[PDB]
Amino acid sequence: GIPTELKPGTNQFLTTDDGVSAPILPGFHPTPPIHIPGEVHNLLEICRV
Amino acid sequence: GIPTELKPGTNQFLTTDDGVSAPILPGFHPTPPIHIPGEVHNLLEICRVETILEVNNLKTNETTPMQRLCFPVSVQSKTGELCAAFRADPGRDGPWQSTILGQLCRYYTQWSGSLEVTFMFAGSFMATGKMLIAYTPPGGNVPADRITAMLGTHVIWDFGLQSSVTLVVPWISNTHYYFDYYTTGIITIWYQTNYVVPIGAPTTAYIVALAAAQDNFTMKLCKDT
Amino acid sequence: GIPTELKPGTNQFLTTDDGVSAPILPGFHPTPPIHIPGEVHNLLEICRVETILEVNNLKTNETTPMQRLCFPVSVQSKTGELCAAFRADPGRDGPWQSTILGQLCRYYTQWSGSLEVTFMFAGSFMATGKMLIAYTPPGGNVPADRITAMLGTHVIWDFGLQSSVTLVVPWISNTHYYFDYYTTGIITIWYQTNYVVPIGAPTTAYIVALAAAQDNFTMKLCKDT
Amino acid sequence: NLIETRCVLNHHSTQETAIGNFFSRAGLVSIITMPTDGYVNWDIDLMGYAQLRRKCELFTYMRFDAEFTFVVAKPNGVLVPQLLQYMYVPPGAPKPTSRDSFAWQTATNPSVFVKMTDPPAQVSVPFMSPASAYQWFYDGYPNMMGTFSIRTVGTEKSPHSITLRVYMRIKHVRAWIPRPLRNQPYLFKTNPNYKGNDIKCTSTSRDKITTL
Amino acid sequence: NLIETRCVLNHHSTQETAIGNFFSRAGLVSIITMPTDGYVNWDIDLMGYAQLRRKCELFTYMRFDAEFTFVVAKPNGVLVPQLLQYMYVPPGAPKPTSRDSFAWQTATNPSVFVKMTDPPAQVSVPFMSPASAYQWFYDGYPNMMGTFSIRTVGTEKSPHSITLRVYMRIKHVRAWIPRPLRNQPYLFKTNPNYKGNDIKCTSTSRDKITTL
Amino acid sequence: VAQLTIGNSTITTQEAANIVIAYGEWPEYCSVNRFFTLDTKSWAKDSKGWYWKFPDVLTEVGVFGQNAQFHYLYRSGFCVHVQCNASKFHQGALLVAVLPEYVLGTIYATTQPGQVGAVLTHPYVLDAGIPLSQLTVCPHQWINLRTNNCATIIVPYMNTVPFDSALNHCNFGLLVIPVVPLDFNAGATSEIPITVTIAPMCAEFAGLR
Repeated sequence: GIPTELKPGTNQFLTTDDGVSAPILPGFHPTPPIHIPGEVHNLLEICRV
Repeated sequence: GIPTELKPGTNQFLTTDDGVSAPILPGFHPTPPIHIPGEVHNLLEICRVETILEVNNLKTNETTPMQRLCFPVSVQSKTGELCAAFRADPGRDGPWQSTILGQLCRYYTQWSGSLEVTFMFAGSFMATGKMLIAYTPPGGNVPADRITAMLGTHVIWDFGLQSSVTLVVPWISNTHYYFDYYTTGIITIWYQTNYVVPIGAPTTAYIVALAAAQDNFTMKLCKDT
Repeated sequence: GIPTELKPGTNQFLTTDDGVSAPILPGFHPTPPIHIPGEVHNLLEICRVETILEVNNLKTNETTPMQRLCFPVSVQSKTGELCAAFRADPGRDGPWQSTILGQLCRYYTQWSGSLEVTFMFAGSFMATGKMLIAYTPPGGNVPADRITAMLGTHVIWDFGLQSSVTLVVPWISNTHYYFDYYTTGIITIWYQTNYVVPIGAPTTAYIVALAAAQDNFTMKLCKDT
Repeated sequence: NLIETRCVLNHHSTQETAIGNFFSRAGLVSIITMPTDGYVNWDIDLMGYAQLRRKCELFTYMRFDAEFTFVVAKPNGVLVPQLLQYMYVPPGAPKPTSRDSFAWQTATNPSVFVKMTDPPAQVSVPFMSPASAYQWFYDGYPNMMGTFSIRTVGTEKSPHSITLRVYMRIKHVRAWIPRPLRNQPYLFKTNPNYKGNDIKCTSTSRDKITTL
Repeated sequence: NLIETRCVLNHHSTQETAIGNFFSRAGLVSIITMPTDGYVNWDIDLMGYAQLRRKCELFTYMRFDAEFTFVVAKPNGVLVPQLLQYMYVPPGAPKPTSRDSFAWQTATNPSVFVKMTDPPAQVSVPFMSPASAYQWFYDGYPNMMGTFSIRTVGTEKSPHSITLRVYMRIKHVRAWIPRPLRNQPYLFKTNPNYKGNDIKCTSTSRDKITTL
Repeated sequence: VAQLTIGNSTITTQEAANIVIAYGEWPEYCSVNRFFTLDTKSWAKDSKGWYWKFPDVLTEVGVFGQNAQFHYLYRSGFCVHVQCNASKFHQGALLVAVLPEYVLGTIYATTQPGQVGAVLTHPYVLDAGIPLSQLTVCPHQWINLRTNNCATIIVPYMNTVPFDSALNHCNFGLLVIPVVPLDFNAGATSEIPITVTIAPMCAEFAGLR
């Protein structure tokens, strides 16, 4: 019985909202990554060639 | 008056949601458990027992299905000739459907690991001879005769000394999609020598094939059959 | 703006939900309690008192219902013969409905534990004799005569010395579903000797039967009757 | 019907027969219909139904809170956008006499304003006696908990039929002085009068005392 | 269909074959229609569908809780403002015999009151056996979990057709004593009877023992 | 070759450390302990299989038979010993396995066969709809007439309740099935005998007579 209110902005879909949603497969363990050479962490590493 | 918002995804029923719901009987105290022997904590403990392969799955054995569990060796067959041949496919149709490993692989999508196939001679004590249990790696071709099957991976099982032999398949793999990406080998049984038998002992004997998984066999992505 | 979701199960009224709701009068201070003697914290404290069994529940006692609480012993009945017989069924119909144990078992589904049945002779002081209080375990058959009832579990209650005896039923059990899975015994009262009485004292006497539960009696799964 | 099989051997927990768990769940106490005066008065009674009257009369003194729930709909399922008011009249306060009485806007009678398309309203009522416990049995000569008054909000009549049912849970129960359980059919809601012409025996009968 | 390519080389986690993850998801167990008596009784059965009967009969003893979900709508999608009641009758309690029976207001049968325009109701049922585990195979001579009774709330019939489907998840699973998997078609829901006139071989056939 | 003696019953069995304990558990507690030797079954060329139900096999035999008929509750483990007597010129293979709650199916006297035991009509489906090929997930043991003539399984108590009645519920079934059929030449002994020996371990009774 915690008293809560709903502000303006409920039930809206903002396309740049960075939230955590429900996984479709909770029991699924994906393939662990291996070392592939040539990883790009930033697009400015391609601008400097 | 705590200010909250409702994100996209409210009032939806996801069938694999792992939540905590309201008990229908809060005052009910269920029966406490006792110790029952034989608890299964993982399905891979059932995949690591030997079960009988149906290598003799011919079309003429469908009326007398008890003959599908044993394939014969005999005295009139010459030396150097083929006795049996089957590929090591647990998920696919064929001889591996009669095993408990080939039925639990129908509940999953991908699997990879090693197997072991156990043979067992069930002839008379006075009989003797030799067989060649050859194994072809995946991608290779089936051997045409005994001399090319010897150059691969093989054991020489003489049943005058040992009543049972074990051949280990090193690796199998599947990724099911219809089609499957399937790397499997071929096991062949060759007559090294003929079947030697004295007077009074029977001239035809039988072999039973058993199959199981190893400790490094796993599977993933549960699927309904 | 705390991001929350609504799971399945909102806006539902579960009648056994144990929640905290809004008080209708927040400024009201209720009357503080005082010490009243005789507080009941558990319903099993009412099951552990002796209450009168209606063993004499005949069809002719329905107009004079005060006779259902006492069953007679007499002087013209021979020795070795049966006086009364009833099965130890608290939840079922019959003599145990008049007890407070047999009425609180109608509010539950399953129960298990031990009972104790107390008898009480209400004849004249100058009379004497013997009775045999036999108990048959569940699954057994009712005794045909006194000599086979002696070989089971029995006490020899002579009322020239003790005015009261206590027989303990070791275990009863019920799982109600209609039908019930019910393991109950049978109590029988046998004339060991005849009824000995001098001149001036009355020839007919009466016994009252009392019944209660033990300290290990429990019940579960509350149910409406 | 009697089966010899399946004896259980382990004892159960004693918490199934606690005095809180004996009254722990919520049951229906009233069904209130308001077809197309405009208001209904329902003063709170526990002895209205034959069930829970026999269960509360096992004891002499009881002390508890309450929690009411108002499941409201049309006479067949339907739900329309209608605003409703549930006013709780405490003991010692006057009741409304008509649909537009002045007691409906009395500030000291707390009201609940819900819609029919909502989840049902929930209201907790405390221990309202001037004594220290309620008593179902009073031997002398002269247990009120209040009244619930229900109407549709407006100055003109609504074109809808209202049918609500009230569910009540009993919380923080304490009981005193146990008592024999009623084995005769009830006659009135106030006094323990029984029909003295025919008396029902507590047990059903059998032919002979030896025929088990 | 067989492709030689794409061998995977890393082993997977063993948590995909745990006994909880083998039964972890919720599947449909019943589809209940109520067209325009007025009530339906559905006693809880796991062996109703051929799937999950073959999956629960891999073991001999199982012990679990349950979680039911009631997705309710019209026969084609639609949702109307209708109030519904889902009463759970425990083992050993009487079932309703008609639409206005007295068992519908029995306090010890817990009910859920939802609207059809709501999210679906969710209810957790504990382990309800007097033994320590359920057993699908009993060799002797004489597994009940309860009954769900579903009706529309009201005193008169509603002008709507109700079609609901029940989804059930299985929680806190423990299993004992594995068993061979059924390779013959089922005949009845109670006994493991098979058709002895024709026996299906476990494997499909080939021409010769050498023709791989 | 040893000579076991329990009670007033003596069997001569070779000392062999290849017993199998069912699920790795020994029968323990929560004059009936001796060697009961059943009637002997004849294995022929066209035999299909046999089964015995426990503890229905010992309900009318000995002091174990009268303790079951009088007491109400019952709990025990078992020690089953199946052995064969054949020459070095016979051949065949048996599969001896136990199966808890072995419920048969129609295509009673068949369900409770007693001390003699019954025969399997369709041994490919175990007369229950489950294949013979996966019977080895149960506690099993192979009798191969080439190598060994003996099989012994130690079975503990397996039930959902600690005590049960002995006259209706049958805890498990012992299955002996000729996977490879018997063969010989003409002039040898046409029927080979199979002997079952049962010994109760840690038997308890709790109900009065």
